[PDB]
Amino acid sequence: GSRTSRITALYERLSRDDDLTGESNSITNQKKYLEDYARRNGFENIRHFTDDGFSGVNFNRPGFQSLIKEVEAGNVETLIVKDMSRLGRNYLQVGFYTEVLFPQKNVRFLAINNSIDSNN
Repeated sequence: GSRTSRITALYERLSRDDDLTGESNSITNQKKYLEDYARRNGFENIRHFTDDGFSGVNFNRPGFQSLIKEVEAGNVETLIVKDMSRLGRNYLQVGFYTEVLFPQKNVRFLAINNSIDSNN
C-alpha cells in the first residue's frame, strides 16, 4: 500500500579455483559470513543471494538478478558483500549502482575485503 517492510541484500560468490581451502570453499559458509556481519551490524530482512557458476564480465547474474530485483522494486535498503570484487573493480558502473540505482531505497553498501567508499 504505502508503508511496509523492505529488505537487506546479502550477495555472495565463492570460487573453486582459489587456494583458500576451509570456509569460503563452498557457498553457505561465506553466506553465513556476511550474516555474522549484518547481525553484528543490525540489518533486517537479510536476504541471501547465492552464487553458482558466475560469469566474469560484470553484473546480471541469477542470484544477483534477485538481488537487483529487490533493488528495482525498492526493497534492498542495504547491500552486504564480501568485497567490491563481486560486482567488479569497475567503480564507474559499480558506483552507478550504489549512487544512482540504489538511492531509490537508500542503500548502505558493504565491501568486507576492500574500501567500499570510505576515506581511511
